[PDB]
Amino acid sequence: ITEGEAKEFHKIFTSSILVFFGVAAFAHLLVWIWRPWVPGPNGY
Amino acid sequence: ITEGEAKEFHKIFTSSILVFFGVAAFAHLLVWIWRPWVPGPNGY
Amino acid sequence: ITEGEAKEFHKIFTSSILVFFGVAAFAHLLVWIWRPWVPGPNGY
Amino acid sequence: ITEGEAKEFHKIFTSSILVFFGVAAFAHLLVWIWRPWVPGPNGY
Amino acid sequence: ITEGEAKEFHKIFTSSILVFFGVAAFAHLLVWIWRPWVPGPNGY
Amino acid sequence: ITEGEAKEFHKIFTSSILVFFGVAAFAHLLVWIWRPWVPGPNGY
Amino acid sequence: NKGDITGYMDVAQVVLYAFWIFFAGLIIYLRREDRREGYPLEDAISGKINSLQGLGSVFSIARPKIFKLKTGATYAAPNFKRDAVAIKATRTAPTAGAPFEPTGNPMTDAVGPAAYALRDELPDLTLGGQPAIVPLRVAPTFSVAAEDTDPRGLPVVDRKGAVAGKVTDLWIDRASIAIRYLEVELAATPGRKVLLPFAATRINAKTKSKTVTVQSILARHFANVPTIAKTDSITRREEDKVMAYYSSGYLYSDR
Amino acid sequence: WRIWQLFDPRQALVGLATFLFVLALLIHFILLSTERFNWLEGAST
Amino acid sequence: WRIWQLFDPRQALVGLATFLFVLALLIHFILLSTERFNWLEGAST
Amino acid sequence: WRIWQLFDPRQALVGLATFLFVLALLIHFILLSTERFNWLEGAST
Amino acid sequence: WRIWQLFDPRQALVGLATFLFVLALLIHFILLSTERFNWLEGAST
Amino acid sequence: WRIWQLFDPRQALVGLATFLFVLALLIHFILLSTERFNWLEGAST
Amino acid sequence: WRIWQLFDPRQALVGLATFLFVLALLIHFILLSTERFNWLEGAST
Amino acid sequence: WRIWQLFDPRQALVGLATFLFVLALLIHFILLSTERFNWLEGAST
Amino acid sequence: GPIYLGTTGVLSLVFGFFAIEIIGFNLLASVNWSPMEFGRQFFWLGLEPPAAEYGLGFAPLAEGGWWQIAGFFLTTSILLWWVRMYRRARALKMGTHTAWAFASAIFLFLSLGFIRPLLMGNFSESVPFGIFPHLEWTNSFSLNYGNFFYNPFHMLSIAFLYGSALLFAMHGATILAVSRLGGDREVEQITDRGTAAERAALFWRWTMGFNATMESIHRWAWWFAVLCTFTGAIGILLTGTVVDNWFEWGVKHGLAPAP
Amino acid sequence: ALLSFERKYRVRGGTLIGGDLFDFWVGPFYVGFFGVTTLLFTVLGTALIVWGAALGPSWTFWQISINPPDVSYGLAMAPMAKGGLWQIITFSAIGAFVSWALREVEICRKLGIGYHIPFAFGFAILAYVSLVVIRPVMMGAWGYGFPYGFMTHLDWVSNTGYQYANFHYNPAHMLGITLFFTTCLALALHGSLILSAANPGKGEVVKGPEHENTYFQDTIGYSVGTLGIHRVGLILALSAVVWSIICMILSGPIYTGSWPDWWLWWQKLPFWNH
Ligand code: 07D
Ligand code: 07D
Ligand code: 07D
Ligand code: 07D
Ligand SMILES: CC[C@H]1c2cc3[nH]c4c(c3C)C(=O)[C@H](C(=O)OC)c4c3nc(cc4[nH]c(cc(n2)[C@@H]1C)c(C(C)=O)c4C)[C@@H](C)[C@@H]3CCC(=O)OC/C=C(\C)CCC[C@H](C)CCC[C@H](C)CCCC(C)C
Ligand SMILES: CC[C@H]1c2cc3[nH]c4c(c3C)C(=O)[C@H](C(=O)OC)c4c3nc(cc4[nH]c(cc(n2)[C@@H]1C)c(C(C)=O)c4C)[C@@H](C)[C@@H]3CCC(=O)OC/C=C(\C)CCC[C@H](C)CCC[C@H](C)CCCC(C)C
Ligand SMILES: COC1=C(OC)C(=O)C(C/C=C(\C)CC/C=C(\C)CC/C=C(\C)CC/C=C(\C)CC/C=C(\C)CC/C=C(\C)CC/C=C(\C)CC/C=C(\C)CC/C=C(\C)CCC=C(C)C)=C(C)C1=O
Ligand SMILES: COC1=C(OC)C(=O)C(C/C=C(\C)CC/C=C(\C)CC/C=C(\C)CC/C=C(\C)CC/C=C(\C)CC/C=C(\C)CC/C=C(\C)CC/C=C(\C)CC/C=C(\C)CCC=C(C)C)=C(C)C1=O
Ligand SMILES: COC(C)(C)C/C=C/C(C)=C/C=C/C(C)=C/C=C/C(C)=C/C=C/C=C(C)/C=C/C=C(C)/C=C/C=C(C)/C=C/CC(C)(C)OC
Ligand SMILES: COC(C)(C)C/C=C/C(C)=C/C=C/C(C)=C/C=C/C(C)=C/C=C\C=C(C)\C=C\C=C(C)\C=C\C=C(C)\C=C\CC(C)(C)OC
Ligand SMILES: [Fe+3]
Repeated sequence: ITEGEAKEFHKIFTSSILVFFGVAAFAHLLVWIWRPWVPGPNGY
Repeated sequence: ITEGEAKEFHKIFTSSILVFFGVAAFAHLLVWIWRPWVPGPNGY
Repeated sequence: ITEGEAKEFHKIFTSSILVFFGVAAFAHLLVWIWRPWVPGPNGY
Repeated sequence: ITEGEAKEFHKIFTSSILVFFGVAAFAHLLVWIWRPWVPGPNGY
Repeated sequence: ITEGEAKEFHKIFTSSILVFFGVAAFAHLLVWIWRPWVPGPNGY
Repeated sequence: ITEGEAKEFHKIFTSSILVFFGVAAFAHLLVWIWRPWVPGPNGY
Repeated sequence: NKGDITGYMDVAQVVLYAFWIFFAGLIIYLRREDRREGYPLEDAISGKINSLQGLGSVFSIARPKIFKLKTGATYAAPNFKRDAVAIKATRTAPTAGAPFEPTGNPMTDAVGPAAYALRDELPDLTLGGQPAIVPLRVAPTFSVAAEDTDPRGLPVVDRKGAVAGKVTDLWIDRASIAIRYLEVELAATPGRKVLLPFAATRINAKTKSKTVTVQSILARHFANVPTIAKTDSITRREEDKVMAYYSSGYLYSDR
Repeated sequence: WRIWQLFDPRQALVGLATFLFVLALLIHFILLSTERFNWLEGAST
Repeated sequence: WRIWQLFDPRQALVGLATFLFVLALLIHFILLSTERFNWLEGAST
Repeated sequence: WRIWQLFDPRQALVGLATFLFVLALLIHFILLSTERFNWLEGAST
Repeated sequence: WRIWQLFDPRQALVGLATFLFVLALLIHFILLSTERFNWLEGAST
Repeated sequence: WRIWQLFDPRQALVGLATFLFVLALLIHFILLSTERFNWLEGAST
Repeated sequence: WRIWQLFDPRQALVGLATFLFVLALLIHFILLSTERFNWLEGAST
Repeated sequence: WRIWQLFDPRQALVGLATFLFVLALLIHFILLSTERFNWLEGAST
Repeated sequence: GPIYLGTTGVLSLVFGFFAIEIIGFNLLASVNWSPMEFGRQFFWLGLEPPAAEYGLGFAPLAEGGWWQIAGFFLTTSILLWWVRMYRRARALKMGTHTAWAFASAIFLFLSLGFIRPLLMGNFSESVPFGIFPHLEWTNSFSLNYGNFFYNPFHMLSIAFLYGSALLFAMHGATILAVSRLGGDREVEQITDRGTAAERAALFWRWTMGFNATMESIHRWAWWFAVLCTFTGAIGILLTGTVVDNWFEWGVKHGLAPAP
Repeated sequence: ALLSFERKYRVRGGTLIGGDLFDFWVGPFYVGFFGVTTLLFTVLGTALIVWGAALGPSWTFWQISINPPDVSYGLAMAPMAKGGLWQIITFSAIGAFVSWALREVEICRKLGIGYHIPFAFGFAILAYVSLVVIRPVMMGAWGYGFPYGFMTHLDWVSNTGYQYANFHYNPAHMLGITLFFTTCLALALHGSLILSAANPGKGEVVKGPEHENTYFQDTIGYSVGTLGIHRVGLILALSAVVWSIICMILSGPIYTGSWPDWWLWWQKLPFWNH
């Protein structure tokens, strides 16, 4: 694998990773509004 | 293996995956109309 | 095999898939008129 | 093994499959006359 | 297998299969006379 | 294994392990606010 | 009184004792078959046929069986062909159980791990009668799998890092498909080629050369590897000699 | 009609016969299992 | 006779006879395993 | 239209037919399992 | 578009089809197992 | 960017995708096992 | 600060990530095994 | 410092890491077994 | 690959395929044709043999008749496979040792399935077709007939099974040890004894006092493997027919103190 | 007495420890320092087993039994009349097995062959140790080791396997059974093929690797090879022993419940849980 190939893989790979993390964060936010998963002192 | 053919493959792959995702979204909308899958705090 | 044979193969494949899907749709229509498969709120 | 033999095969195969399907249809007609297999609303 | 050998084998095969089917049909007729195997509305 | 490329590893490896440890420390701090794991004389 | 034969004997016990008798006979037969090679036992010192045996010596050694080979020759087992009593070693003690000490170079004298059996001076033959083990030059049809690394052209190194030579050919087996020997061109005395067993050579993986490491012997021992008469076939005796010389490295390499 | 140049005639016919017989035997076994269509037992309807 | 140019007569006959014998044996066993059609242990109709 | 250059038409058709047959058999078995859609037994609605 | 030069579009497509079919079958079996979403055996909502 | 110099980008993509899918499947099955987060047969909070 | 001459970088990075992942999975399962730190079930302090 | 020529400076590090990690795991599991030092459950003195 | 079936292979395959189809169809019908329930209970599904009241005759299809048909077809398929492996060895101008070693396993299979039920008069205690059903048949057989641990032929079968494992662990290890001397060419070593065979025999002699040859070790292995199933079949046949309680037999014959 | 080819192999050297002192043969047996230790431990253990038999109630060989100390003793060494004899015999047997393996290593060194044979015997030693040392140690008492008796160890096997309702349902025990049956089947096949090639019938010529491969290809569809079969057999036997060790480690140290009840997870899977 050449240097330019590695750099291209890198930039579009982090470009695809940012979208993946954004989608995961949005889904987890929706799940949190649905039902939070961190119990309180007394519990749920 | 060749750039132009792979590019047109991406074109037809997008044209197919968009249709697939649209069909899946329509089916999921119909299923949500039938019976939603997110219970409330009191349940279903 | 060859390109013209591929033309013919695509033609016959489209015709056969059309007849297959038409028969499937007609069978599903008959089954739906016999007994539908989407339950109501209380059941069937 | 040749296309000229393929003509004759396809002819004989069409004749044989037609005979097979005709026999199957006649047997199915006899079985349906004896006892139908599609139940009414209140079972059989 | 020569053409003549195939034709003669086909002739012998047809004669033998016709004799076999005739014997089977006679046996089935005898068995049906003894005890039929298709139940009526009220069973046997 | 060249010394220069090995040093470049060492540098980026150190940066990445520092990021990993910072994230782990943040998570452990959040869990500590949530529910500490060190009991007192009377327990939890 | 279901299975009772007598007051105490019963059918299960009778069948068990019948099996015991049969198993004793079977052990006798299996030992008979075991004694088809190397027997009768010889005296440790004199070499005369003498051993401590009982009344079962009549049944101990079976009549020689004949193996018919596709080449027309026959091999008898037991063949009663003993090795020479005198060997190039001397016992450390006059006792029968004392070990032997090599007089000179054990690797060349072929004693201990360097010893080999006097097999037939004939190469192994395939179903078609052609020699089984030949170099890849004589067998153009065979080839090494593309997923594997061709040992040809790879340096041959020992356990101490000394380079012994380079692989110039591979010796294959046509009967059972496998690589049997590696033809190595020695660095010292250029033009001299020695055979190298494949089973005693491991590939060193990621060394950027995949050096074919030989843990058996050192680099200086490659010059004394036994030679072969023919350049395209190897006899069974020469095969054994080469494998025996290589197998003795673990014991006589540092001596 | 040129299907037999694609698929070997002998293997095609043999596999078709095996598959058809397997399907027929399975359907007959199912009919024997059911009560209404068990012609050998002959339950009333 | 066209069929016998593709299928070898020996193999075809050997396979057909085996299949027919196995089928006949299975059918006879099935009949023997029924109350109505068991001829060796005949009961009333 | 370019699928028959990319994929082998001889293997693709066999695989598709096997997949469709397996899916149809599975769905029919599930229907036989269900009480409402068991056409052979015919439970009342 | 670059994907298809490194990943063969003959193996990627087959893997995608098999994985998607397996996932769809798994989800459908889960839905059949569950009581609320079992459409073949309709229970109360 | 040198991570792709050390590791094959194709193999890295395949392994990362497989690991992510297996982890997602495991977490989904764990949630289904739990009573609170079982979104199919949902129970009251 | 030159460990990477001794150990192969690829094997080191494919052996240190697996170790960390397995340790994280083990610690998460251990936390699930305790009443206090089980965030899925949920209990009092 | 000559012990690093005596022993492989790679196998030595690997064996030492594997020994220290296993010792740490054993001690931590022993502490988890003990009631006084079980930080997860957290029993009172 | 290049599998030679022949007429005997075709027969055996047809018979075994019919038996497999019958067993699978019965298993699937037991769960009312549910693929989901079939996957759920696949281990627990089984095709039970007929009850004792039917004797050796044909039981009704829903009450063991399918089991009888499937068992007979499977037995015929296995016997035809034995004939096949006899005829292949004869065709290749080789010995029938493989066929005569398979004969011992066939003897045990028939003793479990057909011969012992023939002696006892009914198929009630035959082995059902199913993983957990046949494990439970094993457990219930041992429990009903005293303790199988106390069956001397079960003892011998276990001893020969352990001996088969021990002998293969010895033989494979020895051949790998002498693999650098051409030991894997076993028939070539038998025909012309080499240093590999010599060193293997000498190692075992210096270890445990006695040794075998490159052919006689395979004779040992063959006889151990055959005797395992042969002694086991003898024990199965003698269980219940002549000995109703193996623990009581052992108590009578000194294997255990009297309760 | 020597074989017809033993004198040239009976050479000096190859000892791991002891030097020339023990480099000698007594009859066919190679002695070695580890052989001297093997004789020491064998005589000690056999004499103590006979002593336990004398202390016992019967002289019947089947009913002779040396029992481990009671579970109440824990891991503490017990009095010789209350299981201490069993502990001494256990450790003497362990020493004898280790010395036998090291003697085999010395013989391998002397003959210049591989160590696969002592390596494989190490798995048998490991299984024995797991049964008498590792499992009782992780279980908390020496009383969980099997008694040294012809019948009482079988009674121990029965009781231990019925403590978990049904041992047939132990997942690793199923794999051990599968590999044990496969080892016997493969041994029968290998011996049969080698004997059929070496003895092709009266009046026939000895066959070779071609015929050996062709026979099993024609019959079952594939072959393994000349050395692949031995590697497969060794791996099968060792895997059977390893999975037996795993099932015994799982049964009681890790899992204490009913093995038949352990299988409910399969019926509780989400895609079938109805
Ligand atoms: C009401 C319930 C009822 C009822 C009382 C009753 C009776 C019986 N039925 Mg049935 N059946 C019922 C219903 C019903 N039934 C079928 C049919 C049939 C068929 C067709 C089989 C088939 O397709 O084979 C499909 C097979 C084909 C065409 C090929 C032949 C198969 C072979 C060679 C096997 C392959 C193996 C090899 C080794 C290859 C050889 C090698 C070489 C040549 C080189 C048929 C011969 C047959 C047999 C009987 C029997 C023995 C009984 C018994 C025991 O009572 N049944 C009819 C048909 O012809 O369908 C195409 C049809 O339509 C229909 C209906 C509705
Ligand atoms: C019931 C609701 C629920 C639930 C309790 C839960 C827990 C958490 N999920 Mg989520 N998640 C839930 C549902 C669910 N989830 C996802 C997945 C994924 C991915 C995405 C991949 C990725 O690269 O993420 C990107 C990864 C990142 C963002 C790594 C950053 C990690 C950090 C800064 C440290 C984490 C620790 C804390 C903040 C401690 C604070 C706790 C307290 C105060 C009490 C992934 C690793 C991940 C992380 C986590 C995290 C940090 C949490 C915490 C601590 O809340 N979750 C799975 C997936 O896509 O796998 C490929 C998937 O399918 C699936 C499902 C069903
Ligand atoms: C409560 C349970 C229990 C118990 C406590 C206990 C104890 C132990 N025992 Mg025992 N046993 C118990 C019961 C019990 N015991 C067995 C037998 C044995 C064997 C099997 C040998 C073999 O190779 O079988 C295996 C060989 C067979 C069964 C025959 C080979 C089969 C062939 C050729 C057929 C070919 C197949 C096809 C073409 C595929 C057809 C397809 C379909 C059906 C779908 C053996 C050596 C053995 C081992 C152990 C040990 C080591 C122990 C330990 C450590 O506890 N036991 C008996 C027998 O006679 O074995 C020959 C027998 O039948 C029987 C019973 C009921
Ligand atoms: C409820 C009763 C029950 C039950 C229903 C059931 C069923 C079956 N099970 Mg099981 N089993 C039950 C009980 C139970 N099960 C066993 C074990 C197993 C194994 C291990 C075999 C092995 O690898 O031995 C490995 C052997 C060892 C221990 C090797 C040690 C030997 C050494 C170092 C050498 C010693 C040398 C000398 C002393 C010197 C000699 C001197 C001279 C001759 C001069 C295994 C594969 C196996 C066989 C079967 C089968 C085939 C069946 C059938 C037919 O159903 N079972 C476990 C074990 O020992 O695991 C290591 C164990 O303890 C235990 C229990 C409690
Ligand atoms: C010495 C005792 C050991 C032993 C030995 C042994 N077993 C043996 C042999 C030997 C020596 C063989 O030679 C023989 C063999 O071939 O081994 C590879 C065998 C064998 N023992 C086997 C297994 C086996 N061995 C076992 C154990 C043992 N056998 C003992 C440990 C065990 C157990 C329970 O432990 C099992 C399960 C088989 C693998 C094999 C015998 C194969 C056999 O008999 O097959 C019969 C044929 C069939 C079932 C046909 C199946 C057909 C399929 C449905 C395919 C489709 C065909 C086609 C489509 C049909 C036509 C359709 C049309 C009619 C529509
Ligand atoms: C690991 C794979 C298989 C295996 C392999 C294996 N065994 C081996 C070897 C190998 C490769 C040898 O090289 C070695 C050998 O030389 O065999 C001839 C051996 C051997 N394994 C043996 C037996 C054996 N192997 C067994 C099993 C197995 N070993 C596995 C199945 C079994 C069982 C139960 O299945 C037994 C009984 C011997 C033939 C031999 C061990 C020789 C030895 O240890 O010699 C030194 C010891 C003595 C001469 C006697 C010691 C006596 C003690 C002082 C008392 C021990 C008492 C004991 C604890 C209880 C006795 C009562 C029992 C009834 C419970
Ligand atoms: C390539 O094909 C291969 C072959 O090859 C061609 C083969 O062959 C084989 C091998 C396989 C076979 C031969 C088939 C048979 C094998 C089996 C069926 C496996 C089962 C094996 C057995 C049942 C046999 C078990 C017998 C054993 C374990 C031997 C027992 C030995 C001893 C107890 C003593 C060991 C010897 C020692 C330590 C020294 C010698 C001891 C004496 C002679 C007696 C005592 C001596 C004295 C008193 C004097 C010296 C005393 C001293 C030094 C002081 C000691 C002080 C005390 C008093 C204690 C294989 C595998 C192979 O694949
Ligand atoms: C000198 O050296 C010698 C050779 O060399 C020259 C040799 O060669 C051999 C011969 C030895 C071998 C070829 C292998 C030996 C190794 C073993 C025994 C362990 C491995 C076990 C197996 C793979 C079993 C092999 C047994 C077979 C193939 C018997 C063939 C029987 C039939 C064709 C009859 C019909 C088949 C039936 C009914 C089942 C047969 C059993 C299997 C095919 C395996 C079981 C499979 C299932 C039931 C479900 C799994 C389905 C599969 C595998 C397909 C889907 C894919 C999956 C992965 C699930 C020897 C002995 C030898 O001495
Ligand atoms: C060579 O390159 C060329 C020139 C050809 C250019 C071409 C480039 C192309 C086409 C590139 C393609 C790029 C793509 C499609 C990239 C996609 C990247 C993605 C989606 C990356 C995602 C990465 C995710 C990561 C790293 C996530 C890791 C998460 C971990 C390790 C989480 C662990 C969580 C644990 C252990 C939690 C456990 C909790 C429980 C309770 C489950 O434990 C028991
Ligand atoms: C395509 O279709 C598929 C392949 C999907 C169908 C699926 C098939 C499946 C899943 C098949 C296998 C299922 C299972 C789980 C099989 C497991 C079988 C096991 C483990 C069996 C174990 C032991 C059984 C034994 C030992 C039984 C032996 C029985 C014998 C020998 C019976 C003989 C009976 C005779 C000779 C009967 C005589 C009486 C006659 C018929 C002569 O007169 C009354
Ligand atoms: Fe020999």
